[PDB]
Parts: sequence; C-alpha cells; structure tokens
Amino acid sequence: NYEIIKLLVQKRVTIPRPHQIRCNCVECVSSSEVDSLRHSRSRLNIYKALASPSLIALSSEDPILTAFRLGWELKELSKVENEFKAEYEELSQQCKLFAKDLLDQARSSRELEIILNHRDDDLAKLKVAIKYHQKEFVAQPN
Amino acid sequence: EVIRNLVKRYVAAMIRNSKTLTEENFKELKQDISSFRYEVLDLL
Amino acid sequence: RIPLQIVRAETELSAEEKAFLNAVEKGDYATVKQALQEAEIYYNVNINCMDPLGRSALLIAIENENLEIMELLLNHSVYVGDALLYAIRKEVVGAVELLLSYTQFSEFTPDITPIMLAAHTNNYEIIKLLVQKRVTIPRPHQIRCNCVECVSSSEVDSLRHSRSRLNIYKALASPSLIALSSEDPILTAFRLGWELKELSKVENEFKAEYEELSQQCKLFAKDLLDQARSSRELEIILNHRDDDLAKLKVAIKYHQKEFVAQPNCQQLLATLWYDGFPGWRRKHWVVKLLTCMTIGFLFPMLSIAYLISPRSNLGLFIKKPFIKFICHTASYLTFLFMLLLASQHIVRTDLHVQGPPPTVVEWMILPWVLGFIWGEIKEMWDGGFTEYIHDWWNLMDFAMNSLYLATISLKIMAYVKYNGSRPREEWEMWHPTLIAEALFAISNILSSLRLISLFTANSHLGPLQISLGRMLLDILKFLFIYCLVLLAFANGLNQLYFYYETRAIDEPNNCKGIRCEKQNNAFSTLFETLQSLFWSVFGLLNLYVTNVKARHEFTEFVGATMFGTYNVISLVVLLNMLIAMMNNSYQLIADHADIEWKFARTKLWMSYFDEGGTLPPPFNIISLIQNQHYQEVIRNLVKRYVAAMIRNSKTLTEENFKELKQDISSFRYEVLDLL
Amino acid sequence: RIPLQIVRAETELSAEEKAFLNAVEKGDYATVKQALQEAEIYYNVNINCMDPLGRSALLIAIENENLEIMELLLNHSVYVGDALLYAIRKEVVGAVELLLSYTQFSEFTPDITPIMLAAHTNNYEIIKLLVQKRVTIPRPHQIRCNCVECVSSSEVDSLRHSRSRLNIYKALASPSLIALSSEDPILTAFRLGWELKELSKVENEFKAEYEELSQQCKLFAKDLLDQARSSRELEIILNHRDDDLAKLKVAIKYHQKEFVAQPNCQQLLATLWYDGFPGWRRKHWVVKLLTCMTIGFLFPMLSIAYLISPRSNLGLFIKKPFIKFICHTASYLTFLFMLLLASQHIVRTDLHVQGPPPTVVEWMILPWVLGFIWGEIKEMWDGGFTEYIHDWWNLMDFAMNSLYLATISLKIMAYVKYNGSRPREEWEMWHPTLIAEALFAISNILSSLRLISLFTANSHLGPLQISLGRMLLDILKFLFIYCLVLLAFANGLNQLYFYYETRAIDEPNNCKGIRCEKQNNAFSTLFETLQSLFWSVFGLLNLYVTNVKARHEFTEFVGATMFGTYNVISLVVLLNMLIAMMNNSYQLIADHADIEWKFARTKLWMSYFDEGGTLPPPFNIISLIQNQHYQEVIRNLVKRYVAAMIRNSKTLTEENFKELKQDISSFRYEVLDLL
Amino acid sequence: GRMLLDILKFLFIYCLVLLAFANGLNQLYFYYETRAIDEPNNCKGIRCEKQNNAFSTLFETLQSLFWSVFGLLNLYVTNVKARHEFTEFVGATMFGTYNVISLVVLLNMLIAMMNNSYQLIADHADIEWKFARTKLWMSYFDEGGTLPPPFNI
Ligand SMILES: Cn1c(=O)n(CCCO)c(=O)c2c1nc(Oc1ccc(/N=N\c3ccccc3)c(Cl)c1)n2Cc1ccc(Cl)cc1
Ligand SMILES: Cn1c(=O)n(CCCO)c(=O)c2c1nc(Oc1ccc(/N=N\c3ccccc3)c(Cl)c1)n2Cc1ccc(Cl)cc1
Ligand SMILES: Cn1c(=O)n(CCCO)c(=O)c2c1nc(Oc1ccc(/N=N\c3ccccc3)c(Cl)c1)n2Cc1ccc(Cl)cc1
Ligand SMILES: [Zn+2]
Ligand SMILES: [Zn+2]
Ligand SMILES: [Zn+2]
Repeated sequence: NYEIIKLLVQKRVTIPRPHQIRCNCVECVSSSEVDSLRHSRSRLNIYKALASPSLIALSSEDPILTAFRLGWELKELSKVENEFKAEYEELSQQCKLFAKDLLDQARSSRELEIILNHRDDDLAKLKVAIKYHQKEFVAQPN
Repeated sequence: EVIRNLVKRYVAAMIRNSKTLTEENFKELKQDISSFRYEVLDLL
Repeated sequence: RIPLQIVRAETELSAEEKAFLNAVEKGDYATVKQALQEAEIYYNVNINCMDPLGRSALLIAIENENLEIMELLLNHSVYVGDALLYAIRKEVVGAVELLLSYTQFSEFTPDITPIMLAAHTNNYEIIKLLVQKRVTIPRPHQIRCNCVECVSSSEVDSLRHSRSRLNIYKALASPSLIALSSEDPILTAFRLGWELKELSKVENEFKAEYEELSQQCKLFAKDLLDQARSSRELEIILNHRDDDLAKLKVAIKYHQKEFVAQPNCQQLLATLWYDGFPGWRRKHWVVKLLTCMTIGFLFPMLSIAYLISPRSNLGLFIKKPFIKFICHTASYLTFLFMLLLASQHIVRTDLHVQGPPPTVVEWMILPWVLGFIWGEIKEMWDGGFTEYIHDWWNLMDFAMNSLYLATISLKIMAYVKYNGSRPREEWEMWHPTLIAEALFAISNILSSLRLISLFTANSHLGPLQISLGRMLLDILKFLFIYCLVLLAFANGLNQLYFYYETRAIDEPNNCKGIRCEKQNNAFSTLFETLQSLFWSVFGLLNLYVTNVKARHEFTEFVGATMFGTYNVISLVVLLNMLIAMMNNSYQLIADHADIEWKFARTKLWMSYFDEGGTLPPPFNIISLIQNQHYQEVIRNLVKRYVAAMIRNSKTLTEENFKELKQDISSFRYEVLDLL
Repeated sequence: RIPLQIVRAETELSAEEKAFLNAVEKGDYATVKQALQEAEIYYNVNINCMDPLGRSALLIAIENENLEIMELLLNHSVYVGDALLYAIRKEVVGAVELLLSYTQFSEFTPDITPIMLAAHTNNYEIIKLLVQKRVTIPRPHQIRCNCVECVSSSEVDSLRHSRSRLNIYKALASPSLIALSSEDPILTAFRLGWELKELSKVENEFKAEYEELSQQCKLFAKDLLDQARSSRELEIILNHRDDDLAKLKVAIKYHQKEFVAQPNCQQLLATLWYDGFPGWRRKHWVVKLLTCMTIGFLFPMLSIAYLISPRSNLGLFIKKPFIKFICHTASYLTFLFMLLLASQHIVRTDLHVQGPPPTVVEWMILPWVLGFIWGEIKEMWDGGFTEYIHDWWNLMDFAMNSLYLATISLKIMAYVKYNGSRPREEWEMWHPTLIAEALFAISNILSSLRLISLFTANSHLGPLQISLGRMLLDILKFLFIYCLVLLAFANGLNQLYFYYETRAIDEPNNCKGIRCEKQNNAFSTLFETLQSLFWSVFGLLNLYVTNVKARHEFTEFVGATMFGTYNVISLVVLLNMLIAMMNNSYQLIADHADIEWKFARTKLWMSYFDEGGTLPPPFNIISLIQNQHYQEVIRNLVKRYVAAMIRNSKTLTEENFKELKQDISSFRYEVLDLL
Repeated sequence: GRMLLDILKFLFIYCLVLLAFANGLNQLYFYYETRAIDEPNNCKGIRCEKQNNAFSTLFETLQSLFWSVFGLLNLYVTNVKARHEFTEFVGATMFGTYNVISLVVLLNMLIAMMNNSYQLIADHADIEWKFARTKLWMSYFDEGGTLPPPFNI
C-alpha cells in the first residue's frame, strides 16, 4: 500500500539487512542451529518486504537497478532454500515485472535512451539487463 | 528526473488498476447503515 | 540494517489543506467559501492543491461521482486543464455535460483528445455528445508512406509516432463510432478490419494490439447482421451494391469468415444451392445416396440437352448449382476411371514399337485434356496471373496440365523420328518413349489427388480435410531443420566413404547402388548418400552397407557411428519433436475448425452460381431506390445492436462500492445539519 | 395449440394473507397485533400461512436475517417445528441463539439433526453453541458389519441407510468439529481420513462424495501443523507417542502424503539425513560429486571399523544416515562390477568340462549372495508375509534371490554327478550346467535393474522415476486387450496353416522355426504362432512365411490377409491408442509429481535412521509430562488455525444483496412514521 | 533446444536398462564365440551381410542392442551353432523382453512427457526468442571482430 508505506518511512524506520547466501559467521550459524523454522521464516519475511514494488519505487536510489539485483538474488535463493522454492520464485517474478512495468511508462524516445544508456558511475543499462537474465525487460516492444 | 516521472505514472496507473467485490466489504455497508440508523433515532 | 528515507522528495501538503480534501467527500462548503473569499487577500488556502498521488481538488469530486460539489468548484476560477478527460474516462455522463458548459503531470499522453478518449471507452451516449459539436479526428497515413513529415516525425522521435498511430486506430475501431457517424457501417468494418490485419505484420512489435483491434471490427460486422428479423431485411443487406450477393462477395474478398459463416447467411445460401430439391435436408441418407448416381449416370444426357436447347425444361436442370456440381464431378470421375483402363488395353505385341500411334484409350483421353487446358486459361484470365498462385490447389492444376502437354509433345515427336520396331531391352536410357511414359504416369497421381478438394462439400470429411491442410504449413517449418541435419551428415558420410567406390562390373549381379538385391556403394557419391539417408528413415537401408572391401574396420566403425548418430537425431529426437508440436497445433485449429470449413464451402458453392463454365470439360469445346432501402435497414439494425449491447455490459468492482459509501456518508451529513 | 393449466393444485393464499407476507419484509406490527388478538375470536388471518414456495410466515423473517420481526413472531405461539434447521443453514448466530432459548413439507431429510446440520455448514461459532448443551452424534457402524439391525434396516429400506451414513460422516469430517471437541485433532484426522478412503470402494456408487470427504481430513491435518511458529513446537508434534518421530511414522502408515511433504517437516528430516555435513546445501555441485566416492571408495574401511570398535569415533561415521546410504550403494555397486568380470575370467580350455567347481569370480560373489538372502528374511520378518507383497521392488528381490539359490543348487548338483570332460556340442538339451548358466544370466538382469530404485534419492531423476511407474499401471491394464486380440488371431492362423507342417530335415540347413536364417513353420503350432505374431510387432517377421510348399495361393492369400489384418489392428489402431491415453494420464500425474516423490523419498530416508542393518551385505555376517506439552501445543495451533480460516472466509452474491435491501426498506419506514 | 534438456534426463533410465540387458545376453552367449575364419565370408560382427557373434562380447552386445531399436538386427542372431534349443529360447526371450521395455514402454513414455513439456514452453516462446535474438544483434554492434574469419589475418 503506497499511502500507508510512505507514512512509516517519514519516521525513522529501518529494516534488518539479510545476510549473504553463503554465510558462515558466528551468529548466522548459531541462530539456525538453536531455532530453525524461525531463521528461515525471518529471512522470507524480510525478502518479502524488500521486494515490494512500493518500497522500491520509494526509498531507493535506482529503482530499475535495485529490481535487477534483488530479482536475480531471489532466484539464487530458490535453489539453496529448496524447501521454500515456490515462495522465492514468486518473489523473483515480482521484481522482474516491476522493472518492465516501470519502463513501460516512457512516453517519448528521448526518455527511453536516457534510461537505456545510463551508466552507474552505449546501451549500458541494456547490457546489465541481459546479464541478469531480465527477459521481459529486454523483449518489451519499445 | 526521468525516473521520478516514471514512478509517478506507475504509482497512479497501478493505484487505479487496483480498484477495478468482497464479502468483508459487504459488512462495511451494513455497519454504516446501522450506525446511521441509531444516530438518527437518538436525534429528535 | 537498511535505513529508509524518501529518496525523491515532493512538496508536502499543509494541515489546513489536508482537511480540505479529507472533507471533500463529506459535503461541507462553508470552508470553501470562507477560504476562497479570503484567498483574494488572506491567501490562507490554495484551492488548486496537489495531493501526493497526483490528484487535484477538482478530480476528487469526479471520482466519487457526486455532482453537487462539482457545481460549486466550477463557480470559482479553478485550473480545469485536462480535467475533461478524467470525466470521460470514468464514463459519467452528468460530469461531461457540465464541462462543455464552462509541463505539469497528467495521466494521459499529450496526443489524446477528448473525442479519441471517448471512443476508447466505447460509451455511446458520451460519444454522441461530442460528435454533435464540430469535432474531427486526423486521417492516419498509409502503411507505406514516405512523405516529408511521416519520415521526419518518425526519425526525430519514435515511440510517439507509433503510439499516436495506434491511438488513432483505437478510436476508429470502436463500434459506437462506427455504428454512428458512418454511411455504411458494414463496409467500414470490412475495410478497417482488413487494414488492421495488414498493419499487424508491418508493425511487428505491436502485433498483439493490432490483431485484437482487427477482431473487434470483425465481431461488429457479424453482430450487426445478427439483428436481422425478416428474410426481406437479410436479402437487402446481402444484395447491396455500392457502385447478386454483391455484399457477400466483398465479405469473401476481405476474409470475413465470421460474417460468412453466420447461420442466417448460410440458410439463404443453401436455398440457392439446393434450388432443384426443396426438401434435401429432410431426406433419408439412403435415398440421398441412391439419388446421387441418378444425375451422375445421366450426365451426358443433360450436357447435350443444354447445347441443343438451353431454353428447354430438360436443359433447365444443368444450371441448378447442385446439378452442375454433380455433373462436373461425374465427368471428372469418368476421366479417372478411363485412366484405369489405359494400363490394360495395350497388347503385348506392340510392346517393342518405337513411337507408337495413340492407343484406343489415349484417343478418348484427348478431348478431356483439351477441356482442362482450355478451361485452365479461362479461370487464369478472369483473375489474372497474380490471383493464380495464391490457391494451393491451383498450383496442382498447372503442374498436372504441363505434364499432360509435355506427354503429348513427346509422343508425337517420337512418332515421326522412329518408324521401325526394336526390342525394348536395348533402348537408350533417355529414350523419348520412356520419358513420355514416365511423365504420363506422374500426372496420373496428380489427377487422382485432386479428389481431395471435393471433400469440402461433405459435412463429415469437410472439417477434417480443411484442418488437415491448416496444420500442413507447420510441417514445412520442420522440413527446413531436417533438410540441414540431413545435409550435414550426408556430407560427412560421403567424404569418409568416397575413397572406396567400386565399379558396377565388380558387383555380383552387375548392379550398383542401394536399389539392388545386395546393397552397395551407399555412400560413394553425394547424390547417392542423400538417397541412402532418406531410405534409412523407413528402415529400408541394411546395416552391412557400412562395410568396405578392404577391412579397415576402424574407418568402418567411424562410419557406423556417424550413421548411428543420424538415426538417433532424425528418428528418436527429430521425428518425436514433430509429433509434439502437431498435437499442440491441432488443439488451436479444432476450436475454429467449423468456421473455416463453412467459409471454404461457401467459396465452393459460389463458383457454380454463375452461368460461365456450366458445361463439363469433355463438352467444354463445341439504382438510387436501393440506396435508401439499404439505409433504412441499417438504421434499424444499429438501433437494435446499440440497445442490446448496452445492457450486456449491464449484466461489480472496488470503485463501485466506494460510490455507495459516499452516498451514505453524504446523506448522513445533510440530515445532521437539518433541523 | 397447447392449453396450459394447473395440474397439481395447491390451496391459494387469501387476499388478507397475501398482504401479510409482502409486509413481513417491511416492518409493521399493528397488523400482526390486531390480527393475532382478533384471531382468538374473529380468526380473520391465519398467521401460520404457507406461501406458494412452502415458506411459512416465520421462515421469511429468518430469510431476511433481521431479528426484530423474528422476535415479535416468537412471542406468539407460532409453529416453530423444524425452524431451527433453517436458521442454522443460513449461518446466522443471532437467530440460533434466540431460537434455542424458547408428515408436512420440509427441505431437510428426516434424519438430519441440528448438530449434524451445524457441522455441515462448518461454522465454528454456531457449532460451539450446540456443543455446550448435551449433544450426541450416532456412531457409524463398521465397514464390514453384519449385525442384526444393520442388515435388517438396509434390507427394508435402502437409499436411507446409505443416506444416513453419508450424512453422519459429513458432520464427523468437519474441521470445526475436529479442531474442537477432540482429544487429538491430528490423530482423529488421520484415522477418519483413512477410514473414509476405504469406504470409497465398498460404496462405489458414492465414490465421489466419500473421496472429497477424505481429502477434507487430509488437508486439515496439514493446515493444523502449518501453524507451527517455532522449531520447538514442531518436534513436540512429530515426536509425540500416543501409547523417535512416532507421529511421523503414523502419518506414513495412513498415507498422509500432504502432511509428510510439507517443507517444514522436510527441513527437520533433512537435518537428520545430513547429520555429518552441516553445510551440504551450500556446497558446489563439483565438490558434492567429488566427495561422493571419498566415502564410496573407502567403504570397506568404515564397515570393518564398526565391527572392531562400535564406540570409536571413526566407527561412528557409518551410523550417520547419509554415510550409511553411500556405504550400502558402494557395496551394491561392487557386486555389479564384480559381475562384469565373470564373463571374461574363465578360460577357453574349461568350456568342455561338466559340473565345474566354482570359478575365481563366483567364490567372492557367494558372500554377497548370502548377504542378501540373510537380510531378506530379516526385513520380511519385521513386517510379516502380508507386508512384503505390497512393494513392487520386493517382488524383484524375491525372484532375484530365488534364482541365485537355484543357481547354486544346480551347480553343486552337476559338480558331483559328472566328472569327465565332454565336448559342449554333444550335451543334452536339459543339461544341468546349461540350466544353471541360463538362470544365472536371467538373475543378472534383475540385479542390475534394481539400481532404478536408487533414483528416488536424486532430486532430478526422482520425480521422473516416480511418475515413470505411476502410469505403468495403465499400460498393464491395456495389456489385457492385446493378450486376447493376440490369442484370437493366433488361433485363427494356426487353424489354417497346421496341415502344412514340415520336418526339420526337409528344411535347408536342418533348422525349424522363425529363428533360422530362412524363416519357416511360422504358424505350424500354437506355441510357434504366438511367437510369430509377437515378433511381427517389431517387424522381425518376413512376409514369405505365409507361403506353403504346395502352391495353393488361395489359402496363402487368406493367411496373408489374417496376418495383414492383425498388423493393422495391433500397430495402427491398438498401439496408437495406448499412446493417446498414456499422455492423458501423464497430465494428471504431473500436477502431483512433487508430493509423491517427497513421500517416496521420506520412506527411503527413514529406513536408514534405525540401527538395524547398519553394515553392508558383504559385512552383514561376521512419560505423563509429554501429554501436557502436546496438549498445550495443540491448543495453540487450533487457535491460530481457527482465526486464520475465519478471515479467509471474509475474502459477493445475490442473497447478500437482499439484506442491504431489507436494511434500507426497514430504515425507510421507521423514519417515515417518526415525527 | 529448450526441451532437449528433458531428453537428456530420460537417457539416464535407458542407459541403465541397456546395461542391464547387455549384461544378461553376454553372460549367456559368450561360451559360443566363433573365430572369423569359420564365418562364411571371413566376416565377424553384426555389420556383415550374415550377422553373427551379436552377443559374443560386451562391447558388441551394447552395439547389437542399440541397432535393435531401429530394427536393423535380424532375429537369427539369437541362434548358436550347437543346437541347444533351451539356451536359444532363453536368449531370445531376453531379446524380446528388451524390445518391449525399450520400444513399447520407454519410447512411448518419452513421447508422452515431451508432448506435455511442449505446452509449457510454447507459452513463453516469443519472450525467449526475442532475448536470444537481442544477444545475436548486440554481438555485431562492437567494432571488435569486424573482419570475416578468412580475412581476420
Ligand atoms: C550413436 N551410437 C552408434 O552409432 N552406435 C553404433 C556403433 C556401431 O559401430 C552405438 O552402438 C551406440 C550409439 N550410442 C550408444 O549409446 C547410446 C544409446 C542411446 C542413446 N540415446 N537415446 C536413445 C533414445 C531412445 C532409444 C534408444 C536410445 C545415447 Cl545418447 C547413447 N550406442 C551403444 C553403445 C555402444 C558402446 C558403448 Cl561403450 C556404449 C554404448
Ligand atoms: C487387410 N489387408 C491385407 O491384409 N492386405 C494384404 C493381403 C495380400 O497379402 C492388403 O493388401 C490390404 C488390406 N487392406 C487393404 O485396404 C485397406 C488398407 C488400409 C486400411 N486401414 N487403415 C490404415 C491405417 C494406417 C495406415 C494404413 C492403413 C483398410 Cl481398412 C483397408 N489392403 C490393400 C488393398 C488390396 C486390394 C484391394 Cl482390391 C484393395 C485394397
Ligand atoms: C517377451 N516375449 C518374448 O520374448 N517372446 C519371444 C520369445 C521366443 O523367442 C514372445 O513370444 C512373447 C513375449 N511376450 C508374449 O506375450 C506378451 C505379449 C505382449 C505383452 N505386452 N505388451 C505389448 C504392448 C504393445 C504391443 C504388444 C505387446 C506381454 Cl506383457 C506379453 N509373447 C507371446 C507369447 C508366446 C508364447 C506364450 Cl505361451 C505366450 C505368449
Ligand atoms: Zn551471517
Ligand atoms: Zn505520410
Ligand atoms: Zn451393525
């Protein structure tokens, strides 16, 4: 919900950062061994919040790039976390659609080249989409 | 600048698409009718 | 931990402003007057406030559909630019009528005008409101247009020229803007629907949008015709000529399969097709079958009757469409039956004759052959050369007729250059008689294969035959992959095995190739390798052909593996791939299989309506008032369609629920203030 | 002209009565009070009036859901018989609470009771209201019950005995009546779900209803434990013992595939399976594969370590479930590789000896053979003879082990009955050595075919292998038609051709049958005819077998037509028919392919958890507090489940539109009368 | 090529079935191997005009069972010079059982799942192709590798 989310973002609000896919630090391994079904549930809840289109269109420096990285990272989680594969795959498709719907709103050719030729620091953004296997983003008729 | 314009159009387009029934929605109409019924009845 | 903050800041709304839009749905106006009158001096509240979701003060009143607040805001000078489009988009007739009686952010592209948006919503009442005033919509340019401004606009800024053209066609394809403000709604839907189909190929990026629009126009034409209530009305529509069944010919020309296959149109066609027999539908299948050969057996009697006395009652039967079809089929069946006797009426004595005279069967074939050749150019002349190639069955006629002409040319050529009789064993391998007999046999297959086109008339083999060829075009797409896989392995096999080619003298029974009793030299030449690999698909190539005379069975093993790998790819994999997609392609065809057959059968029937070509191939050689009548029928049809279509729409959503809430909320407030 | 008139007449409603029902939804009571007071003397209006649809006066009051006119009617003695069921059916809690505190036509079967109907609606709030009062539901009889009253009642009146049982099971299977008023809701769902499934076969007429009820219980148990919020809760539920993982074993016994295959249960099972390796999921596929043979190659070392020191740290590796699986697979894979070397390690000099001693390879096979036989009775003993026959793979073990025992029995028997060496060409057809070698080779195929059962462990080949055999049952079901079509044609062909049987001497190379270079006597006997028709499916039977020495080519033509018709039926029709149904049955299985695979893999995993059979076959031979804990967890799960599904119910219909109509009309009249 | 991966997964089951039956047939027929000299035209193996020694060795047994899928292996290869008509019948039944499993059962199984797998692939056919064509297009955009292969040097 865009209106409700914006209200809480105005106040000082933080979301815990999920750890890496291949992580073996002192607290990640310890927490998993003492209590499973909560370590996995907490990570799924966090990634559900991070993958919200309203939380990416708001409070994100580059909404297109963030959807690219988050959508691909969630896909890798569908293999390591084989038990929750169905839930993680539905989150991956959520981020892929958001990037495609965002650039579907271009109304002139000038806007399209600005997005596609943007470099993080020709067609630099298009190459990034190809690298992250963003098929829907690439294959849009525009 | 372009990104800001795209987000504004995307938010408005998807907001309108959302509002296009539910059994829980039927209760809200029931509540408003009952709330109005008692409020007028107490009024003279 | 990930801190979250507003990245792209936007100007916020003040406290006094927020209460204004919060109370807009309520129904109190004293706040508006107090602020607006003081706005001239105090400037306390900015009426043209901008909500974070991009909605302004005026747009809320439209969204809740209440017109009481709408009147008050329009009293004061507020910014109403691009606000008419929001009223039209919500299809609220009351809001629009008030509006005509009068960079920034907008939800609509700059090329949208109110008339185009009204046609997109397909609201008949609103569209009529704007068309009453002087309103125009631009002409779209042609598909292949290279003018000075089409190129300039497309080159300078695409994604807008393509969007503008699509938006224009969306407004033109709306049934409400075609049923209204169009002279001939049926003809307009035919032309527009055909044009959109052609535009779906040039603008391949927007295939889905243009194809959907084309189907919209096709449905409107059929739905308009579905409202006919009397046979008098139906005949007027179909017989109308803009310059019989003139309008039906146009529908066939524009590939309006749904329009033609309509049951009401088919009933009228069956009346003319079965002109002679009034009760053919109710007849038993036995009597229908038995009577079929009755006309067929007496086909020569009716044919000669037409020639000697066209006006005679006996000659009146032939031009009936069903009788003509039976007579033509019976005449053609005589040709095929008389071909079957051409392979048994020749004596053994004349087997060794070179350049023989025409036999007792070929002589009676000759009148038929000239009949087809004479009739082939006639249908070619009427439609031109361009129309010829489109029909797949029409290519078969040209190949078959050319082979017949080549056979006659060679037979007479060999009749004049050879006179004596020589034993057949020592004839040359390119002997003219041998070539003539080969070409004649090949054309016999093509002649017998034309009976498939007659399956369209039958109601059982019709739909299956039509769907049989519709999925054929998917097979040719797979033949390209196989023809390259076959070529890849044939080149490799020939290169390995060509060192061991042997002459036919050393072979057991002086025979070389794979057609001998003991196959040999299966991979000696590239021409032979392709034949060997083709026959291995059917298992007719033995495994011992991979051996060589000199026992180099490391080379033999490599050749066998290359042969074995081809079998796995072609048979296990590629053949099973073709089965997989043919089943998938069959599901799609079966949905529309009935519509295509009726369209195909209609073309078959209509060819026998005209007086031209009424004789079998063996016997082939020896104005203003009707415009207003159409107009009054169209006016009635449009009225019924508009009335019916309006309430199929009226037969729930989140936005509909809110409007009930607003009415309850508003009713509560005016009652409380009342004393 | 078909006149229409009332056939089954029903007494009409008077004018003064008709005003009552139309005004029931309005809300005027002065008419009721005047009429009911006057009903004592005037009897002007009969309050208990029945409308055309059989709706009694009180029934409409419940129908509009309002509790006001319901109250007033209840004050006067109106016929309230069977009215409570109507209130329950509408799922209205207000009407039921007021109604409880108090032949003809009824919409409900006479056996329906208020508690029975309440459970059918699955309304938690209404059910609890009735359960608080002393309420009982009759006990259903056993599936195989032959007591005095069950047979007597079913004989005198069916369609009611069956209806009563189905109605009872509908109430018992309601999740609200299981999650509430049950000691162990999970166990109750397990027993009831299995019992209902067994009832779908005896009551084959009502298979559709009983299967749906059984699926209802299975989903409830999975949903109930889906609400676990911590790992501590999950181990309490799964390890509960009604009398480790005791509850999970019960679920596997009752075939609760959905319960077992939930990702939360699988995570706990995977932890015990990979006890040795804590980070196996995150490992690369290269390191996962390379580490596999590390334990595999050194499998003898760990096995002997367990025997010599069960308490040693090195000897504890084999006790880990994953290591035990790898050790057994490596041991079994040794046998197959050790079988590869038995076909080449015998010398060409000893092929002419009769009854040889065991060779240099059969000696070390012997410990493996006894390892399987000794282990076969052990697993069979635990489950008994009845449990053994269910598993398809168990039959393969029995046949394979029996053949090895027969191979050893014949080899030793021939080892003592013969001493001299005689050339193999002169041996008898039934020589004991020849029979021993044939049985050894046959059992070799069965031993190698058992590696398919190991595909369940793999994640890629697992689901495909499971679905490989699920539709293998349909293939065997198709083999009955072929086995009789084959018999029909074999009898016909043998009848015609058995007069032309020839001796083997007259044949070219003293060979008789279809296995010779030149096939002959293909239809001489019934046994040979069946073989000939079988090999014709694969195209290995030549066409010239239909000829006979005496050239009666009318008999040959008939025999060839029998052969031709069999090919058309078996190959064109029957074979293509098997393909069509094979794909159709594949779509249904493909939806659930994951659930069955996880259930199949769970049984494989749980077999290695116990300490029995720790060593490979080569080395086979030389208490009240837990109830409170489970009850507390169950109470928490029910509360979360009940709240969750209640909100999911609140997530429109024509009947819902009526109360909004009633509320507006009721509010209209009270305000209008108000001043 | 999207459903070629599915085919490769079915090749594991067949390759295990092929090895199982190649084990039994070679275990039975390896006592009757004959030298090439005694053969009619000094030819040994299944690639001769008269096929012989089809199950003499394990390497040849695998080849014989492969060619039997396409019907290129004659039935008389199950005979032996010494007329032991019980070994031949058992060997012929091993050959017959392999044909039923591989052709009637396994091959129809492969057709069924590929037919099912085509429906899912056919939905996303357009999107996958456009992504594939985009990579091909962008390969020719760069100036590197401008010259054709023959003119590279
Ligand atoms: C290509 N090929 C071949 O040409 N010959 C003829 C050589 C004669 O000189 C072979 O015998 C040969 C061969 N592939 C072989 O194994 C494979 C067999 C089937 C395979 N797939 N799908 C199938 C799908 C449906 C039905 C059947 C198969 C694949 Cl992928 C590989 N085998 C047998 C073989 C021989 C020796 C060894 Cl050591 C191992 C295997
Ligand atoms: C059963 N049968 C047969 O045994 N022989 C061999 C006998 C000589 O040994 C024949 O030649 C014979 C025959 N059926 C014959 O025509 C039919 C052919 C196919 C048919 N169906 N489906 C098919 C489905 C898929 C693929 C192919 C066919 C049917 Cl229904 C009938 N023909 C040919 C024929 C011969 C003489 C004549 Cl005057 C007319 C036709
Ligand atoms: C495996 N097999 C075999 O090898 N031979 C040749 C050995 C001699 O060389 C046989 O003749 C033999 C045999 N199965 C036999 O019957 C069956 C036939 C088909 C079967 N299934 N599905 C099919 C699916 C699709 C199409 C066809 C079949 C099954 Cl399950 C059994 N028959 C015939 C037979 C002979 C004698 C007797 Cl008393 C009874 C039957
Ligand atoms: Zn960590
Ligand atoms: Zn132009
Ligand atoms: Zn009983």
